[PDB]
Amino acid sequence: SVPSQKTYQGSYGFRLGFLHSGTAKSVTCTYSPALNKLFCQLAKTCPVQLWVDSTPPPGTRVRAMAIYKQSQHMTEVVRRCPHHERCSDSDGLAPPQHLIRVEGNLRAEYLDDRNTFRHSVVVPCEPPEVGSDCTTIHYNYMCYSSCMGGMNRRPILTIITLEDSSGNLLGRDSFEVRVCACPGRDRRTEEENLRKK
Ligand SMILES: C=CCOc1cc(C(=O)O)c(O)c(I)c1-n1cccc1
Ligand SMILES: [Zn+2]
Repeated sequence: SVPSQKTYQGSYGFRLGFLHSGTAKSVTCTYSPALNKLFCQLAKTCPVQLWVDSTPPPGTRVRAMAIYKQSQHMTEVVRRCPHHERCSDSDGLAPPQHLIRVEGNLRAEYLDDRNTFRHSVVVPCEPPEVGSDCTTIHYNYMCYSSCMGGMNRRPILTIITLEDSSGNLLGRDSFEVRVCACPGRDRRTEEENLRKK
């Protein structure tokens, strides 16, 4: 099977937001609205904002999962490559096979789905801090898009779902991801390729 990627704001008006980090050579994470695509370096902080129009109930959670973007690969589980799954870079909580980690949240839970074998990471919703209007989750991507025997240059999407306490769907959003050495240059190149076309 294949997880849905349909954008769904749901009853709470759920959607993502991204910072405006620019495309300088030194940037470590940068989001392209024109491409709906995040470009980031390996194992660097990726801030993803969560926005709602109304407060979801206590016990609501936010899950992240990666799938391959191309239809001919969508049934394959996205996982870390044979090198990175063995490199002993564990944070004590994420299984070494998982591509997506949450940084700095001891309540993150990592799921290996017993039926689909897909990986995901889920955290409890927490309201914005005083003086803020949204909540931010910090994700890390633990393989390059190019890693041989893993993503192997195939594009991926990240699907972010807002879920109730039983795991039922409340909202969904998504974005493409490229994990690469020079996200600023790659964002500029791909936005130029989208122009021209
Ligand atoms: C159960 C926890 C309440 O979750 C929120 C409350 C508010 C609020 O304004 O009351 C909000 O703005 C946000 I964004 C969240 N939220 C956190 C992650 C996804 C949504
Ligand atoms: Zn790798």
